[PDB]
Amino acid sequence: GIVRSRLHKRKITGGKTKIHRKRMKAELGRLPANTRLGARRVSPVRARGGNFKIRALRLDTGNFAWASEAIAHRVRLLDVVYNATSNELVRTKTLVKNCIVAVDAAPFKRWYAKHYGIDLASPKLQREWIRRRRNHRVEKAIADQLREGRVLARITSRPGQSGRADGILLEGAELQFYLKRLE
Amino acid sequence: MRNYNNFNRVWKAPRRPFEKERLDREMKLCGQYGLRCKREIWRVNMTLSKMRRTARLLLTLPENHPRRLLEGSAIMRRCHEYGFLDEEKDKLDYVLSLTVPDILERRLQTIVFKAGLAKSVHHARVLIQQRHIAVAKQIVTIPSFIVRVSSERHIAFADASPFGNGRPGRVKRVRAKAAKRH
Amino acid sequence: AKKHLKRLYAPKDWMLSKLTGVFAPRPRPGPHKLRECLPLLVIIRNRLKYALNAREGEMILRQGLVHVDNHPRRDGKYPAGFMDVVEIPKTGDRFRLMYDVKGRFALVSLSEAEAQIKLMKVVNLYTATGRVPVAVTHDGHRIRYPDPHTSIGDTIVYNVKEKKCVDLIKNRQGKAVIVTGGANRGRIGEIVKVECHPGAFNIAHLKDASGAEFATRAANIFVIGKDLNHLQVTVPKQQGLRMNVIQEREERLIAAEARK
RNA sequence: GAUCUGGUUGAUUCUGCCAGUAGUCAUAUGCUUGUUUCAAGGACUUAGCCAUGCAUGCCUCAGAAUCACUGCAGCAGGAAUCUGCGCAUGGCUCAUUACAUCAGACGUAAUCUGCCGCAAAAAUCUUGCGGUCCGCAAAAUUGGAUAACUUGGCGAAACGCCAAGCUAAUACAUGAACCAACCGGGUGUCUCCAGAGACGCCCAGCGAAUGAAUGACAAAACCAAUGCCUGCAGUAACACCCAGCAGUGUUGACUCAAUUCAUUCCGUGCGAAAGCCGGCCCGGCGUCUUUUGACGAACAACUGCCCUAUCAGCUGGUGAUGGCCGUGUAGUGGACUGCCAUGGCGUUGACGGGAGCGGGGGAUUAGGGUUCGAUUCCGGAGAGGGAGCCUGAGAAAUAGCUACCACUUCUACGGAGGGCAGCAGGCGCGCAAAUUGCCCAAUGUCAAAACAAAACGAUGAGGCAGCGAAAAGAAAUAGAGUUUUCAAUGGGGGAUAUUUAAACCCAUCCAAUAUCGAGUAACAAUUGGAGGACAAGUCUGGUGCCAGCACCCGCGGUAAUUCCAGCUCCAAAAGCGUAUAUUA
RNA sequence: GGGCGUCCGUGAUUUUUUACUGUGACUAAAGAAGCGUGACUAAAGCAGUCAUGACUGAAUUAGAAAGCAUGGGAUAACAAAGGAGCAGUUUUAAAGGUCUAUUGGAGAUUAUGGAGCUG
Ligand SMILES: NC[C@@H]1O[C@H](O[C@H]2[C@@H](O)[C@H](O[C@@H]3[C@@H](O)[C@H](N)C[C@H](N)[C@H]3O[C@H]3O[C@H](CO)[C@@H](O)[C@H](O)[C@H]3N)O[C@@H]2CO)[C@H](N)[C@@H](O)[C@@H]1O
Ligand SMILES: [Mg+2]
Ligand SMILES: [Mg+2]
Ligand SMILES: [Mg+2]
Ligand SMILES: [Mg+2]
Ligand SMILES: [Mg+2]
Ligand SMILES: [Mg+2]
Ligand SMILES: [Mg+2]
Ligand SMILES: [Mg+2]
Ligand SMILES: [Mg+2]
Repeated sequence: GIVRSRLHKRKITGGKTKIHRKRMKAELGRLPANTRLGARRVSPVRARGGNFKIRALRLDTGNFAWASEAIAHRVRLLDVVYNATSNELVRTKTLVKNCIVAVDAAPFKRWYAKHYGIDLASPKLQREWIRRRRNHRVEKAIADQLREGRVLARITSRPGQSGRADGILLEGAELQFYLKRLE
Repeated sequence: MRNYNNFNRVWKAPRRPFEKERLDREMKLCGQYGLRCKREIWRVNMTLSKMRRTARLLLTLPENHPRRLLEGSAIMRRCHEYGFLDEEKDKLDYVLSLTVPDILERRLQTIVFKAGLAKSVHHARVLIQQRHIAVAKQIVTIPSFIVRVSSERHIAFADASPFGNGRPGRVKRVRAKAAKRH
Repeated sequence: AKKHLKRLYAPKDWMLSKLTGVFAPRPRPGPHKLRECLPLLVIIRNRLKYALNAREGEMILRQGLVHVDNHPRRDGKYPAGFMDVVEIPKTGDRFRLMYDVKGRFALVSLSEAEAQIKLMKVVNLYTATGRVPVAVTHDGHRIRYPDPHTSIGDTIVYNVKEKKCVDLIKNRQGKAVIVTGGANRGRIGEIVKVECHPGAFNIAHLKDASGAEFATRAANIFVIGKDLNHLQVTVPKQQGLRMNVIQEREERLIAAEARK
């Protein structure tokens, strides 16, 4: 079938390699997943050793991490914003690793009110908020799009391999990199 | 097909098949030792050639070398054991002086002629092959049996032979049947 | 997946004659390596003559009558290798697999107290789940809580009945080893100097009881005591001393002539 | 033993080839062959085609027996079928094939890994009874379906099929509270002090995903919180429960081993088999998960490799060399999509063409070499050509599947099948290669499996025998004596037997009370020669440059050392000519 | 309580390889070489030999290149240079100026000082 060998590749001299075996099963590749936005549908793939590799088709949600705060929240993917491979993969809204997506931002605001106590008053007994909040500060570009409603984020998992759409929120120079390329 | 039992060749034909000097020596050796064919001489050539070649390799090696103390005391041991060299000859240069009649004297066809158990050397080859000579109470039917030095004391007639202590042979026994029907 | 050995591709230390059949008993995976073991059909039939063929040989093993390290082994293809203890309760004999100085496997007879401990060399150390640091051994054992001074090159004394690591022997300069691979296999010597060479094979220089100096790779040495007198385990009848090939050839001719 | 010899001339020195010569586990052929031992044996030509039979299956005390099967007086044997492993090995063949295979040596920290070895294991609000969601209980006495079978059958058949009715589990599915821990995070009321404790709730298992933190190191002054002192002596750390219950993973090196917390795994993981025996509570097994050693798999490439220039440029749009995100993989990677760059290889022979598996090794060899390697061991590849798959830990499997191409068998014409480079054989092809044999006794492999007991696992692997002057060992065809006798013992016939799985063979034996046999020993040696090299006839008959011989030189023209023959010799001898390769 | 000298791992300091050659380390049997041994000899084979079991044997060696370690420094080799194209050491006190360890801990400020910077 699809193979991953160098039998069809030309030599560095430019010479053709003459083939004297059949294709092996141990050198196969398989058809790509092309994971998109949509309600979750997965198909497992029986890999070597009997292990299962879960193809992701049509994913809509994942655990996205806010790395300065070292937390994650299960949020819902909204749109696919920028892809470094092609602009055609943005238009069909394919989920790959490292593509830039927008996520829900509601569990992140709610966590930022429950932890640090800052909204965008009720437990007067526990002001361990004051034990934090002094040294720590929050980047302004995060807090703008956090209250705007959707946060740009980066996919850190391989969905056709794992069947998950986990990610990380863009911070720092990495957010300021991709904000220039969009607008 | 998957059989790993080994076999090699024990004789070699000479270069130059018609040398008038060589053909005269080998007819003397077939007569003085009672031999069937020239091939029995030619394995005694190759037996002695291999001794003459290893002992000439060991003299390239110095003394107090490991392959000359071992394996040079082995080739002097088998010359002393089979009667190829008497016990005075111990220097390893005497293996290079061995001749084909020095090996042919140690065949059981020759000792049975030399010990006195047979009138001629063609009497000895018959009596070996017709099961009359025992080396150590072991009937040996091979004329090319190389007799050791320690075996010379014990060559005698076989204990099952009619000439020894066994039953009488054929011409007496088929005559003893013909005198029985009458 | 190979399942067969040819008797020519079998190891030479087993000493199976080439003319008796095409095949040799391929030892299963298990404790010891295929190149470096002696499977129990060869011990029961070819070493010990308790069995005349392989059909009498599984009447012994499948019945549960041979114990390798206190546990009955019903496999004729079980890999028994170095430092293993083979007991038989019915015939009342127990043996230890050691290398003799010519490199071959040798069955050293044992007492009851010497047959409880075996000596095992660490091959890997890692941390398992929990935070339990286990020690991987050449015989395939995974001791879970070893002596905290265990490093990789060391030797653990084990006591296979009560599965408790009773002792440790570190690998240092002042120790005595047995060589379990290479040309020098079966020889016993003090350690002289260990040449490190990181990224490649450690070389270990060794001196024998007579004073013969010889070297191996340090993955081939197996430390068995604090010195050559205080060995933790009993060794075969030459005790790691390799005689000259000339002198040992003279002695057999002298012994054969003096016997007659 | 680092050796040569005939042939150019009227003779002579050379150059130089032809010819002799001795090997080949190198084949074929011719003529011969009495005994034994050891053996190769359809590789070469056609990886051409194949009739028939057979070559891979497994049951113990220990998964499932209501045969409408068998004895016995419910206990035992059990056909059959579910189930669990195996069929990816072995065996054949050598067609492919030159930055490939392969060898020695490394790498996998780039990865998968059943069986086997030593280990690990604290997740899960389930049952029973009563009441309508609660109560009291506890050795959890769980649920539905299929085979075999019966019934009715379809079909010419097919290692083809249908429907209904039964019934198992170690098949499938479900599911275990409390006994029963430590440890941690997030968090709301309550006794205290000027932050501390108790209680409550959500979450806290192995594995997996993503994110964050560990995964070490290489002189005093003043204010706040805090530590012991009665201002600082001396000091692991820590607000009690445990006053040392990890401040310490490994490597040459890790983003790894492992741990902490954040989020959530929706079937694509996690039973104490809701398991089976046995002993008189305990002992043998059998199984999920997790983890690592082992037996392996897959990839990568350090050095090496026949001839060819009447093959000098090769590669790059449609990946060629590299780079960036991904994708795909078991994983690394132009392996692959997008984009960018303009590279990479070559007279140190690229590129293309021809020869053909690669080593271990064989033949010959003073030394240097020159050759052969289809073939037993190791590796690679293939199963009529070419694909593509399923299942599984492992196959791009072929005594597995699907399709096409080329051949191809049965048909009741509707249809159904084939794959001997497995072992015997068959036809072709050729110069050229055996028995449609007996057996698991040994060597092993598989596996639910020791042997035995009503009661023998399968094996064309592999042995064994038949054919078998491939090649190798050992060896008869006579001895002894005064025309004429005396002794021998095989070939060969046979056994109280012995071998052998059974025979065969060889070995032993012709009385142990008691066993057949040499004479022309007719029981009969041949194959090539006799000018030279090259050992051995100036013999006799025939033919008359004829017929023929002669490797080469030459013989033969009516007295032939050479032809055709008889004699007699020589050489090797159960062998010996010839032809073609190949080494000296 | 100082000196001496090792071991292990880590930092800072200015650099010499290659061929060759001597020793090692690793490297499947079958095959080759051969040590024992009267399978009746031999081709073989790894066995067997001896007076309610004894000494057991299966020794050893060559095996292409490349790979690994180490010491010897003749001969050669790679590389660079082309000689204006060039590479002052210590005592002593003084000036200016730069970004860790202790004070019981930890946090935050804070001057002094060590050693280095240049005129
Ligand atoms: N040359 C091999 C590679 O083929 C690739 O491209 C190839 C494909 O685009 C295409 O190959 C197709 C293949 O896609 C498709 N799945 C199957 C088809 N048989 C192939 O076709 C090719 O093979 C057959 C037989 O040889 C020929 O008859 C056909 O003309 C040829 N184009 O044709 C090209 C080969 O000629 C890339 N160009 C490159 O990686 C490389 O050239
Ligand atoms: Mg007799
Ligand atoms: Mg089944
Ligand atoms: Mg070749
Ligand atoms: Mg990449
Ligand atoms: Mg093979
Ligand atoms: Mg075709
Ligand atoms: Mg056939
Ligand atoms: Mg005449
Ligand atoms: Mg004539």
